[PDB]
Amino acid sequence: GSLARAGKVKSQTPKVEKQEKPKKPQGRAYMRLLYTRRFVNVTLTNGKRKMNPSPA
Amino acid sequence: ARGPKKHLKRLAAPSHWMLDKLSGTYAPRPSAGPHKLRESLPLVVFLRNRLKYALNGREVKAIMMQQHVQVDGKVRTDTTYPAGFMDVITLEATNEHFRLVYDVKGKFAVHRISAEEAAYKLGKVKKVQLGKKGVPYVVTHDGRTIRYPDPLIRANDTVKIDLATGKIDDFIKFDTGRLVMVTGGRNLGRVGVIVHREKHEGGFDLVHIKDALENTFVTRLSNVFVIGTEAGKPWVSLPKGKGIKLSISEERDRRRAQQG
Amino acid sequence: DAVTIRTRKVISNPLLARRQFVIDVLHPNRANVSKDELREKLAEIYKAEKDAVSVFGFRTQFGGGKSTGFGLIYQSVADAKRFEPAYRLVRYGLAEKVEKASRQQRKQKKNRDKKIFGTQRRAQKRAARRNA
Amino acid sequence: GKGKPRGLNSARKLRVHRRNNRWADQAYKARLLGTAFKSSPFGGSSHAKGIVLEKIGIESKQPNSAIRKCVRVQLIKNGKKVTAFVPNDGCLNFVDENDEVLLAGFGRRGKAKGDIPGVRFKVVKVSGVSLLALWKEKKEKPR
Amino acid sequence: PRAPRTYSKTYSVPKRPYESARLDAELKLAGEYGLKNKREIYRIGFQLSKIRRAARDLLTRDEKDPKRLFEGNALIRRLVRIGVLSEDKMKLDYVLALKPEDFLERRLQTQVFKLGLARSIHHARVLITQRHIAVGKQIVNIPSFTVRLDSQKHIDFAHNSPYGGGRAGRVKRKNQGK
RNA sequence: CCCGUCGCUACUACCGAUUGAAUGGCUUAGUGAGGCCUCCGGAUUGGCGA
RNA sequence: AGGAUAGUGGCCUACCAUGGUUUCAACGGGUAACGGGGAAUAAGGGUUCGAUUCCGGAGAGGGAGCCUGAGAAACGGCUACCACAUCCAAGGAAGGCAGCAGGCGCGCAAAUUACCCAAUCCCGACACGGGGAGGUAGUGACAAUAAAUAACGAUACAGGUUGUAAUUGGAAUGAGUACAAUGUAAAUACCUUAACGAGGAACAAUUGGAGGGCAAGUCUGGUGCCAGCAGCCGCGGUAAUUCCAGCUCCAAAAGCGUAUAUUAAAGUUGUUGCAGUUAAAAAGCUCGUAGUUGAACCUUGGGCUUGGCUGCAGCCGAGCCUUUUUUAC
Ligand SMILES: [Mg+2]
Ligand SMILES: [Mg+2]
Ligand SMILES: [Mg+2]
Ligand SMILES: [Mg+2]
Ligand SMILES: [Mg+2]
Ligand SMILES: [Mg+2]
Ligand SMILES: [Mg+2]
Ligand SMILES: [Mg+2]
Ligand SMILES: [Mg+2]
Ligand SMILES: [Mg+2]
Ligand SMILES: [Mg+2]
Ligand SMILES: [Mg+2]
Ligand SMILES: [Mg+2]
Ligand SMILES: [Mg+2]
Ligand SMILES: [Mg+2]
Ligand SMILES: [Mg+2]
Ligand SMILES: [Mg+2]
Ligand SMILES: [Mg+2]
Ligand SMILES: [Mg+2]
Ligand SMILES: [Mg+2]
Ligand SMILES: [Mg+2]
Ligand SMILES: [Mg+2]
Ligand SMILES: [Mg+2]
Ligand SMILES: [Mg+2]
Ligand SMILES: [Mg+2]
Ligand SMILES: [Mg+2]
Ligand SMILES: [Mg+2]
Ligand SMILES: [Mg+2]
Ligand SMILES: [Mg+2]
Ligand SMILES: [Mg+2]
Ligand SMILES: [Mg+2]
Ligand SMILES: [Mg+2]
Ligand SMILES: [Mg+2]
Ligand SMILES: [Mg+2]
Ligand SMILES: [Mg+2]
Ligand SMILES: [Mg+2]
Repeated sequence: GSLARAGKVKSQTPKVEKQEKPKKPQGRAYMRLLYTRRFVNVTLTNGKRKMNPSPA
Repeated sequence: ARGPKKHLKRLAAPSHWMLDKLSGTYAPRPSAGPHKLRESLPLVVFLRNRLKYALNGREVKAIMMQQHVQVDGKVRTDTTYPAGFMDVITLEATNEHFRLVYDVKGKFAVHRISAEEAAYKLGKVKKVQLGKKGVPYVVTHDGRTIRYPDPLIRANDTVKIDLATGKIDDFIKFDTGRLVMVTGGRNLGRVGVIVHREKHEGGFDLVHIKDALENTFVTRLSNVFVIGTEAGKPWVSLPKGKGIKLSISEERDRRRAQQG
Repeated sequence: DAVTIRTRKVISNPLLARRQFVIDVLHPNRANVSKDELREKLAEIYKAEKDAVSVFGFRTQFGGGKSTGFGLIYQSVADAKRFEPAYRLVRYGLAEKVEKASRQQRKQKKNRDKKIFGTQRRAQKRAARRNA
Repeated sequence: GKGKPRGLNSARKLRVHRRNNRWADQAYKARLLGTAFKSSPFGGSSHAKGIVLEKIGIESKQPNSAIRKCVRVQLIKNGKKVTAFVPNDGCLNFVDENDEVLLAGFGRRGKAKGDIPGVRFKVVKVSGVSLLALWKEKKEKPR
Repeated sequence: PRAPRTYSKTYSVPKRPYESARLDAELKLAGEYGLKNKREIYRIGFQLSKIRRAARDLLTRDEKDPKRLFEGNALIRRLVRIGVLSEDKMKLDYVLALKPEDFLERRLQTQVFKLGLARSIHHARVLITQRHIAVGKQIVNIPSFTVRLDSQKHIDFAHNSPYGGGRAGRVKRKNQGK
């Protein structure tokens, strides 16, 4: 087979820079953040609990 | 391989020396001497690990090169001299006399004795036989050779060595009812009286010993050392504990009561 | 600031002509106490000569305020100079650090000297004769 | 009686029967025959270096349709020639003729992986630089 | 050479990495006790698993067995001493009934928070790590320090700590000194 | 649904004239260093010996 | 019977017999085989590993022969041959890192040509000398332990007396740097500790993933059976939950992934504990030696006294009276 198309999609993928965002806490602070986010202010939609709801 | 070993790895040293693992690669190799390597206690171990008079091997050599240490009434300057069972160590500068007797835990106790008792020692007769010119002699457990012994003395008997003249004061025949300390095996250090000697021609004779607390154990005759003519009458001072073995639960109870 | 010295496990050791003990130093508001100052304090406490006092092996506990080491007090300065290690006498100023070449140089000189039989003067005189 | 001896003195028969029958287990047979030592291209090693001979495109098997971009590598340790897959989008451009590549298996332990036919190795490093580092532009190829 | 020095692992990971019931239980327990990571839960589970294994081994022996009496009493005594086992449950059957929260109750971080020295469990951990807390007259900066019963009453601020009568810290000295 | 010749490509192993080739161990026979023992020998060197 | 040996012995010699081992596996071959203490994994039974901190053996390039000595068939001793290899004035001479460090080579694969006898011990004529044995530091993400990367208030909001989401404060601390003291043979580091040392506290945590197995998107852009992914099942042919990316989320975290081996999962090696009508597998059928395995049967019951331990019973031990050869376990 022809080898001329190697890296075609990655080469032609439009470059997008990573948006600058505040650092996330590390260690115990991060475990605390997940704990509150999942057991303190529960955001369940009456029995429907999703970690990563896509925007819709 | 081509000759005698001169080193002793720390892990391969006798466990009753109670040496620590991480202090070094080697352990004091006992010199040739009256007692076997596995059943001896080098003076470096006694003066540094037991008495803690010396802080290191340089210091134990400094102590002994000043002529302080005597074993069996004779000055020894060999830091790895193999002191053994019933041996008397004298440090007259500190005015201390020790005898190497096993405690019930299997180790050589730091057993201080009076000066009057430090003037003699006991030896188990290993063999009695005739020397040159038809002169009988006795070989004790510490390699001593005493000529012209009492003609009643036989093997497994105990003789009392004057330790200053090397002569025999008196002896104890090996027989039922004699006070005994065990010098080998898992019953090492226990003290009791002979109950019954069970003979095995071509094999090992076994001795049944009853403790002062009426506990009975069996040990090899080669591990049997007569130390007294009867119960409660030892010919040497016994170490603390009197050779009475306590179970671990009894020891825990005793420590609880002793410490509150 | 109120340095307190306690000695425990004291053993009188006439075999080495000294008394030996473990030293506990309570030094609140103080990083630790230097060996020179501990030797001075021990000399005052036990009325011994300072040069007969040796301290070593100190370590500060976790959190500070206390250190533990080991101390020796000899019956005399002569006894201390007789039984003390050289490096400790150099620490205390009772001895001078011996000056020698490095271990590599000493070994190299020994192996060079192993190649000569007889005196060096004879060996070099013969070498001079050969090269002259 | 279940077809095997049960007597108290039949330990020899039981031990020999098990020994005869473990040869039907290919893992045991391959371990004792030493096929990796004798037959495996790597000689039993986890990785192996070699020199890239040529860059070759291999058609994937059905129902997939693609060109898996591999290389022909001659191993330094024994001179054997193997085909090694070059993972990720465009890492073939990182591999040139007469380069020294470190190879490793696909994780199927001697079998081909996926739709790639007859290829049992992958490129881990090229010219002493990790292919992942080159792909992520963490490092550059020494040239 | 020198004799080898012993070392051992103090935890063990689960066999199934992804399990919602265990992940949720672990996260809930870490959030309750302000733990840094899951390994601090694995450590508790590991040492409780071997306490249970020892008790089970003794429980298969007959009652009044010398070994069962000696080692069972020692294990019970140790757990009562560290406060994990209650004084009215010294039977070696309640040892099997022990739970990891019993051990996490006895950590220094938990006891610091429960003694009112900290606002939260996460304040407790930073107080311990920052050398403010002393047990007896000794500073302890290890959060996993298991507090003994005789040590329970002696948990307090270090005497040379800013919160315990020492001088002002770096920030305050820099602020009031300007 | 499906089988087998035949045709293309690639890989693996096999047979095969070449009394093919290379590497290592053991060994017959032949030759055989050197030490040791033995046999004389007797530079020289002490008063018969070395 | 002798010789030889430190000594036994076909160890060797002379003579004489014809013996010795073997399906209970001799002999031969292979071992990517030094043995063991041990190691990994483990419900139990097992499977796999052990060059390597201790013990035993063996070797010092390959063989062989010796000297000295109590002790060596020694190699940091010698002699000779073989293979390598150094200097040479060409006549000759000198070698042995599977010691420490270092180099080349080999390879997937492994560190300083550093300091010291202070400790552990050893050797010597020895209180004193020596020891790359050993110790110390260097390199070192082999493994292992502990354990930072933030904590707390007020406003503002949302919220059901308090959990957060933001912009506003004052505290706390060690990473690092350093007087100093300690440590140490001397240092380094640790431990202590003046002064300095945090708001984006830029003093900025990573490695893999988000279809299922398997925890976490049917978000947006790019490509369009290409590029690629994918352990396996599969994804990709114009709204791709799977590729390339951004965002978000998930898992473990100073660690995380990949390859290979191995163990569990594997009752897919099955003694415990598999299967054999049809899924793989009962020999075409009988005989038969080793092996394995083999019916029942020989002092039972009764009586009396007594010791101990569990709460009158029960459980063990006894001692008398009743006619009273070889193993295996
Ligand atoms: Mg050796
Ligand atoms: Mg005999
Ligand atoms: Mg049977
Ligand atoms: Mg003979
Ligand atoms: Mg014969
Ligand atoms: Mg065989
Ligand atoms: Mg081998
Ligand atoms: Mg292993
Ligand atoms: Mg092995
Ligand atoms: Mg092995
Ligand atoms: Mg081994
Ligand atoms: Mg080992
Ligand atoms: Mg060895
Ligand atoms: Mg040898
Ligand atoms: Mg070598
Ligand atoms: Mg050679
Ligand atoms: Mg040698
Ligand atoms: Mg040799
Ligand atoms: Mg050498
Ligand atoms: Mg080397
Ligand atoms: Mg080597
Ligand atoms: Mg950081
Ligand atoms: Mg991915
Ligand atoms: Mg899911
Ligand atoms: Mg899209
Ligand atoms: Mg699209
Ligand atoms: Mg994505
Ligand atoms: Mg991967
Ligand atoms: Mg398995
Ligand atoms: Mg089956
Ligand atoms: Mg069929
Ligand atoms: Mg069938
Ligand atoms: Mg049939
Ligand atoms: Mg039949
Ligand atoms: Mg039978
Ligand atoms: Mg029968």
